[PDB]
Amino acid sequence: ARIAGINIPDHKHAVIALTSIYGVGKTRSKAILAAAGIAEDVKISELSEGQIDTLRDEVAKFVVEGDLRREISMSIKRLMDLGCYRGLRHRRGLPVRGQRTKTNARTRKGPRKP
Amino acid sequence: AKQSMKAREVKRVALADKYFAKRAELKAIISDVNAASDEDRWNAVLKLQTLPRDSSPSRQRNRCRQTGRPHGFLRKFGLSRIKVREAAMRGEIPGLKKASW
Amino acid sequence: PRRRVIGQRKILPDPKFGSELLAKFVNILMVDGKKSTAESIVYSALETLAQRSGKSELEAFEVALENVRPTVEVKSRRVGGSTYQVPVEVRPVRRNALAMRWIVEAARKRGDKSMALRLANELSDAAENKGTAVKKREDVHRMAEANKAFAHYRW
Amino acid sequence: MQLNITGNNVEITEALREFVTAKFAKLEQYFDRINQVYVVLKVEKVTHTSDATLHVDGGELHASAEGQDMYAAIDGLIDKLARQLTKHKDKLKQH
Amino acid sequence: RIRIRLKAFDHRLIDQATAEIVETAKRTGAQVRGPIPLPTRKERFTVLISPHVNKDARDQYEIRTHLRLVDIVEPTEKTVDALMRLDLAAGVDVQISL
Amino acid sequence: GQKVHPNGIRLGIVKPWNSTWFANTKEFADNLDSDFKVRQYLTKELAKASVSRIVIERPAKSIRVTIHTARPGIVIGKKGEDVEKLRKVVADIAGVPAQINIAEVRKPELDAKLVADSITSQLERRVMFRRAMKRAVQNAMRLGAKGIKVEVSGRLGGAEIARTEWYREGRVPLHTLRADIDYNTSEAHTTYGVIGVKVWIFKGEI
Amino acid sequence: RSLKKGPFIDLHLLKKVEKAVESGDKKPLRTWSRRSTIFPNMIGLTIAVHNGRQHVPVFVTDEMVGHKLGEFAPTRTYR
Amino acid sequence: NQYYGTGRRKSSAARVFIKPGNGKIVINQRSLEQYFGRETARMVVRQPLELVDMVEKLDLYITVKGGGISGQAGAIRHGITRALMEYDESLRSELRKAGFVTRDARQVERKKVGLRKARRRPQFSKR
RNA sequence: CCGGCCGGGAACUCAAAGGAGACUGCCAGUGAUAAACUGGAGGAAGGUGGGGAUGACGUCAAGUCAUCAUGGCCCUUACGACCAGGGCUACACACGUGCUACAAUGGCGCAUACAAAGAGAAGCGACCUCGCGAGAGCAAGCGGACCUCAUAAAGUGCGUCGUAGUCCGGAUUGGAGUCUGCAACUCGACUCCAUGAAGUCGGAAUCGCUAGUAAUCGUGGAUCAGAAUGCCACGGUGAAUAC
RNA sequence: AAGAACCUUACCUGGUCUUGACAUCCACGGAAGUUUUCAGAGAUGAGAAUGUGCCUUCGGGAACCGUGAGACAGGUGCUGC
Repeated sequence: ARIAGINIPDHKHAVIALTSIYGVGKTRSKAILAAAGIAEDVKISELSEGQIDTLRDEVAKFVVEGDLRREISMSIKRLMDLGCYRGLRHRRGLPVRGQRTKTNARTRKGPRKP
Repeated sequence: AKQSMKAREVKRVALADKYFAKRAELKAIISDVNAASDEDRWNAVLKLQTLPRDSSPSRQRNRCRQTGRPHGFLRKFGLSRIKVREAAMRGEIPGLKKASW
Repeated sequence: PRRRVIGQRKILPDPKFGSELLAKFVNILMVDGKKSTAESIVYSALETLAQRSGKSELEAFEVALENVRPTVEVKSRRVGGSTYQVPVEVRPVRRNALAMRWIVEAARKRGDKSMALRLANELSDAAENKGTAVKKREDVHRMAEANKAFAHYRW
Repeated sequence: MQLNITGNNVEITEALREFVTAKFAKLEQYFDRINQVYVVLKVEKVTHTSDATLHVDGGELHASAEGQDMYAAIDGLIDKLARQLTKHKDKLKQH
Repeated sequence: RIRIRLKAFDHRLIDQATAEIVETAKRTGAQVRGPIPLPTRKERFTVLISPHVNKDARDQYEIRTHLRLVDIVEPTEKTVDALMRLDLAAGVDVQISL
Repeated sequence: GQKVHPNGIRLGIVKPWNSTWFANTKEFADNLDSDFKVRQYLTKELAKASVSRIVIERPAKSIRVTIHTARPGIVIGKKGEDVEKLRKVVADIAGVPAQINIAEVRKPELDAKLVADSITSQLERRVMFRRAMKRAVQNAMRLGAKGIKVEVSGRLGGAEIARTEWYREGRVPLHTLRADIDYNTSEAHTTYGVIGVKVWIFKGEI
Repeated sequence: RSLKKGPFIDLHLLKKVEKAVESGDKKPLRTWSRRSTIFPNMIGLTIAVHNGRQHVPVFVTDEMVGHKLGEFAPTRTYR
Repeated sequence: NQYYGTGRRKSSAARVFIKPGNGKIVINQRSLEQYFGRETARMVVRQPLELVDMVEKLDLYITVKGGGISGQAGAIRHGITRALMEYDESLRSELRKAGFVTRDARQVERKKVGLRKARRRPQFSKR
C-alpha cells in the first residue's frame, strides 16, 4: 500500500484509491489497472505485495507526483519569463482563458479585499 | 440606417458571389484529407489572402431589406422585427395573423 | 381568500393499503414531484416499524400519530397596536396534516444514513414518546397552555 | 446603508459624491435604519433633478426633487425623504 | 397514380380548390381517393413589439399552411390535360408527382 | 399607444388580406419586397388618383395588381394608355406578366384611407383642423356609416406643444371582432412637423 | 489550440521575411498581422507588431515559435 | 363479442378492447407486470374494476401510445370505463359516484411570454 | 424472415374540414311574487368550463431623433467616405437576473420503459468505416404524417460507494485535440488526459406560486459560418395549502 | 442586441479620399465584363491581356465603366422638453 511516494488509502476500492496520486484520475486508473490485470472493485487491503509490485512499474510511465508537479511549473515559468499574454495573467493572478473579470474573477483572486 | 453601410454590404454580396461559390474549391477540394498533402495544399491556405477579404459569405450581416437594420432580423420575411409587424397588421404579408393557443 | 370557499378535490388512495391518510403522508415527503422515489422510502420505513415494535404495520402508524397530533394551535392575532399569541382549537382535518408534517421535518434532520431508516427510527420513538417529533407537540402545547389568558371561548 | 450614485447627463465629481453621502448621513440615524439606496441625478435643460429610492425593513420609498443648481435639489430631496421616514416610523411603532 | 399534393394559406380557399379538382376527376375518368387532409405546418414567429426596451412586451404571429392530397388511382388521358389549364383561385400551389 | 391594430386583429374573421399568393420559405422573401417595391411605386404617382388599397395576387409566374381607387377615370386617363404605362414598369420591378385592373369604390367618404388622405391634404394647405375633422365625420354619417372616429395628433396649428383631438360619432366598437371596421392612417408633412391622422369607420357587424 | 492543418502566416509578412533574412538583419518590421504564427524562419529578428495605437518591438527568440505575433503585444493598458 | 371504448387523458390515447374470458390483461403485447406492474400508481388500472367484480371474468387487449407512465395509465382507467358499454347504467350509475368517467381534461398550460413556466414570474426583488 | 413486414381492412387511434354541445337550460329551497343565490339531477365538461388574444377616457411634458419618418439647428476637402489593427470581452469594487451546487429522496456502472412540439436545399445529413472522444471519410434519403436532426431524460432493475469536503462538487490551470471561418493571440464552441477551488443549506432582508400550478426532468425553435446557463415554445413526473 | 473573433461597429490609433460609398441631371470617352503582375497593413496606385451586341436616327437609343463643373449627396451629429 505504497505507490509513487505516499499512497496510503486503506479499504478504498481499487480504481478509487489510486487517484490519491497527484497525476491520475479515474480514467487513467482504470487504464493503469487494466494493463496489470486486477479487478477494479477490490479493496487494496486484499492486495498482496506480489500484486502491488505490478502497480509500481505500471504507474512509472505516466508521470506522477515527483515530476508532474514541476512539468506544469516548467510551462508557467516559461510563459512568465517570455512575457506573453498568458504569462502576464499568470504574473498578476488573473484568469487566463479569457473569462469574465468585471464581476466574478474570484476563484483566481481568492478572497475579496474591502 | 447609415446609407453608406446599406451600400457597403450590397458591395459584399456581389463580391462574395463572384469569387466564392466559383473558387470554393480552394477550401473544400484541395484543403482537406487527400493524396495531395504536399505544397499544393500549402498554397491553398496562402492564396486566399491575396483574394479580397470582403468575399467570404460570413461577412454578411443580413440586414433588413427596407430600413437596413442589422439587429432583429427574420430570415422568413427578409425584414427587420419592426417592418414585419407594421406590414402584418396592414395585411401585406399573406397568411400572417395573430396566434393563440 | 376574500371570496371563494374553495371546491375541494379528492386524493387517490395508497395501492398497498386501503388508505388515503398514508397517501396524504407520501405526498408530503414527495420532494420535487417524485412519487415512486417517495413511495419506496415509506414502504421500507413501515416494514421496519413492524419488527421494531411487534405490531402490525398500518395501525402502528397512527399510534405514532396520536402521540404527535396536537389539540390546540397558537396564532398571532393583531389587536390594538401589538400582536399576541392567542390559542385556537384545531380542526381535525388539519390536526393529522399538521402532525405528519412535523414527522417529515424531524426526519430530514436527525441525520442518520438512509432516509428509510431515518423515518423508521422516530416513528418508533413517536410511540415511546421520547423522539423530537413529540417534543414539537409538547412545546406547542407548552406555549398554548401558557397563553390560556387569551380567549373568548372556554373549550 | 449602501449608496449607489448615478448621473444621467451629470457626470458626478468627487466633491458632489461626498456632498451626497454627508447629506445622506443625516437622514440616516436621525430617522430610520435603512438597507440600500439608489440615487439618480438628472439635468433636463433647466431642471437639476435628483431622485432617490430607499429600501427599508417594511418596503420601499421614493422621492424626487427638481431644484436650482443640483445642490438645492438634493437639499430638497432629503426633506422630502425625511418626512416620509417619520411617517413610516410611527406607522411601525403604534404604542 | 398522380400524387397531386397542394398547399395554401387559407383553409376556406384550399377546400374550394380541391373540390374543383375531385369533381372534374369524376366527371371524366374515375377512381378518386378523396381529398385526404394532411397535417398543417404552424410556423410561429415571436416578435418584439417596441422599437426599444420592454422585452416582455411581445407579439406572437403564425402562418397556418394547410395541405391537401387527392391521389388518383389510375390515370386517364382526358384528365391529365384537364388538370393543367385549371389553376384558378390564386393562393394555392400544386405540385404533381407520378 | 396601447391598442391593437383594428385591421390586423380581425384578419380571418371579416377583413381579407391585401396579398393572396402562396410561397414556401425559399421564395417567400424576394416575393415580399418586390410586392413592397410595387406598393411604394404605385403610391408615388397615383396619389392624385385617390387610391384606397392595392390587392396583389401572383398566380403561376404572374402578378395581378387590382387598384382600388375613387376616381377611375384619371388613373387610366384618356384611352387607358396609362394603365399599360404602369404595366410596363410593374413588369420592370417584379417578374414579367402583370394584369393591372381597377375596381373603383362608389363612396369615397366611407373608406378609411380616402377619408384620411382628404384631411391630410387639407392640413398641409393650411386649413383649420377643427374644420377638417368635423367636415369629415358629417359627410360619412349622412351617407350610411353607422359610426366613425377621426383622431388627429401633432402640433395642430403651430403650437409648440402637441395635443390630440378626436370627434367620434355613432358606434365605433373596437373590442368586438365580428364588426367590420375599416381603419387606416396617413401623415401630414406640414411646416411645423408631422401631423398624424387615423380614421376608424364602422359599417356592420357581420 | 486550433487550425489542425498548417500554421497560418500572411503573405505580406512571409515574403517580407525572405526579403529580410538573406539580405542581413534589417529594420523593425512594421506589421499589423497579429493573426500570424511565429515560424522558425524569423528567429533573431526585430518585429514591430501593432498593439492598437503603436508598434511594440519584439525580438523573436528561439522559443516563441509555438505562439503568435499578437500574444507578445499587449493591447489594453491597466494601471 | 368484442366491445370498445376509446379513453384518453393528458396527451395519451388508449384503445381498449374487452370480451369475456379469464383474468389476463395485455398492454401492447406485454402484461401489466412487465409494463408498470408495481411502478407509479400501480392499481389505477384495476381500481375501476374493484368497484365491480373482475376476478377471472373479463380479459382485455389494449394498445396505448403517447404520454408518459402515469398519463397512459390514466387513459386506460378512462378507457375500460368507456369499454363497459354493453353493461349499461345498472353498472354505470354507481360508477359516477367514485369518478372514473370524467375526462380529467387538465392539460399542460402553454408557457406565456414574460413568465418562465406559465405562472413563474422572474423574481423582481428588493434585496 | 412475427418487422403493420406483406395482402387486406375504413372499424379504431390520428390527420383537418364540417356540425352537435353548456344555456342557470331542468329540479328543490331562500329572496321584494324581481335580479339573483345555495344545492341536486343529467352530463365529457356547470355557473364568464381551462388558457390565450383583446388594453376604456386618460396618467407619467414615461421610452425611442440609434428601426423609420420628421420640424429646427449644426457639419459638409469633414461631425461625410474607405481600409488595416485594436476596443465594445478592460477590473481594488457595488448591484440586478440566472445556472451549477453543497449530496445517500444521492453519486457512479450496467440493463432498460413511456413523450409532445418543431426545423431542414450554399440545408438536414442515415447506414457503413476510422478515432478513447469531439468528429473524419464514403454517402443514401428528404422541399418533407415518408427521410434526417433523434438515444427523450428523470423513472425502473441490479451492483457499489458508508457520511467523508467524501466515488459530493466541475471552478481554476496545464498538456493534447476537433469543427467553423481568410483568421479563434487579444476574444469562440466542443472533446480528451491531468489538476479537484470555494461550497457542509446560507445574516438582516426578500421573491414566485391556488392545480396539471409550484417544484424538478429532458426536448425543440428563432438569431446564426461558428458561438446560450438567455429568450420563445414543447411534453414527462407531480405536490402541499387557503381558518 | 432573435446571438461584438474580422464583418456587425456607430468608438480608438494610423493609412487615405473628395461632387464623393449611395441618387438624379450636364458634358466628354469607353461595350460591360473576363484573366493576370508589382508595390502596399489594406484601401488604393502602376500595369499586362481579353472583350464588343441589341436600333440606325447612326458624335448613337439603352445597359454598365472612367473625367470635369455645380445643383447637392451624406451625418448611428444635437434636441423625444
